Amino acid sequence: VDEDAMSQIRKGHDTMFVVLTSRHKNLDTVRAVWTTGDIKTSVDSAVAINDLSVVVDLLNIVNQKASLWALDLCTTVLPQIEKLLQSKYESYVQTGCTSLKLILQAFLPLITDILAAPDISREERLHKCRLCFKQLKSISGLVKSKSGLSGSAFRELHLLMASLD
Amino acid sequence: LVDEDAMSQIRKGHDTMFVVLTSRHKNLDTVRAVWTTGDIKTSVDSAVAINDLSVVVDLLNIVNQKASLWALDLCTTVLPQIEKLLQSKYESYVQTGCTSLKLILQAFLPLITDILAAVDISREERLHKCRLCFKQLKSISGLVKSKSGGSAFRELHLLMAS
Amino acid sequence: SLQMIVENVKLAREYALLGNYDSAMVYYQGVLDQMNKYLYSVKDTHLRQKWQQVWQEINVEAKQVKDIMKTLESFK
Amino acid sequence: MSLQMIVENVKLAREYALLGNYDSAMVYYQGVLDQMNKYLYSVKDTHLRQKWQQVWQEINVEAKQVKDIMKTLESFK
Repeated sequence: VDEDAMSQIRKGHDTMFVVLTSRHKNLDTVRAVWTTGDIKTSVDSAVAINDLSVVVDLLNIVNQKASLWALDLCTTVLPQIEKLLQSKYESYVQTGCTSLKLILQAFLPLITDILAAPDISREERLHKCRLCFKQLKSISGLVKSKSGLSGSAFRELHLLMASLD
Repeated sequence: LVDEDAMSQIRKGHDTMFVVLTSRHKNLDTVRAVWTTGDIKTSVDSAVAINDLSVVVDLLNIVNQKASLWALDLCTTVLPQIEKLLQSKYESYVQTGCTSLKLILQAFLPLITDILAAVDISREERLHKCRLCFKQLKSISGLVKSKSGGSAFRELHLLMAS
Repeated sequence: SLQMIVENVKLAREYALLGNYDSAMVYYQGVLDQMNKYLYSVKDTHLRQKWQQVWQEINVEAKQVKDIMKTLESFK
Repeated sequence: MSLQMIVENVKLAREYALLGNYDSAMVYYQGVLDQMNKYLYSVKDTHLRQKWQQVWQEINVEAKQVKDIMKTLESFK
């Protein structure tokens, strides 16, 4: 019947309005901090809002974008590291080694999972993942050749890159 | 070694130092301006576009020194929320917490472990947040082990064996 | 079916409450169309008027979800 | 106070600065500026002293640029 159907639908309207308005307002507070660029205080403001539904919305965005962020960073930074590893200045090589270690520790697990999986966003990740793996394989040969020096940092890097030979 | 020779040897290199440090400072300030606007992406592209390896070195030296501390600060802020999500009565909340926990374990746990190894006002602070992070992870660990009795928690359990 | 309009309203709201905005928008657009086809199926003019404000209230909820999605798209 | 040691410490300060090791560069820059100033008042000749003062000033300029670079880098924190 109409009376029961409409009464049931309108029953929940006011609550939906309040929840969605308040959630929208809270997300806008976080978005404003985000556009300024401060990752720290934008996470802090989401926590400070003390609304679990806002945290869920933001972590859902992070979860879908984090691997693409890491891949984009890697594909820009790896050519610079390769230059540093080829430098005649010891400290440049050391800087490149430290940055490479951090990339391997933090991002190589994500790269492995992407290449080991069954729309446009997945295709974009897989495309950048393949380039990133190409860059690492190139750097891998450089690392293995310089692990013969004695020189120890390249042996640790060789160990972190074992899954590429 | 006489005064005139000493002064000549020292002054020979002054103009070169002035110019190199001027150009490097100008280039670093170019990158800093893009960074302070908040765009991390176009700031990395700025350093590359300058095409000056010494500017890259200075920037990577800062990143290399801060990246693990950045992950640590993020983890100690996010993990309490993740623990709440894993305890939620909503299936989708749990899945969100599981997905974010996996990424944290994959990407940041290796960095955080290394902080505990290897004068410094910060060192007292670093160890405190490290212990807080491991307390948070240990609490989540027991929850993950209990709820693995479901497939997402078995994947998480292996990642938390340490 | 009236039971389908009530049910699909319930689903859209549940998805929206849970932050599944993509699925919420599919059902909100579903109910708004389904409610309009039943609206003009109503022979009574007064009953038609009362359904129109239900459509309007549901339409308001759908616009807020879009606004939330638009805010979220800024983080990209 | 060895002049060849002052030359060497200037060389070390510049090398560290060229390589982006600014902490170590500042140690040697402050070292040379003090060592050169301590030798500066050891010079009794007026003409020889003024020329050392302009050497000290040039090193002081380089030390100020390193400081400025470090301050710029500290903004990224």
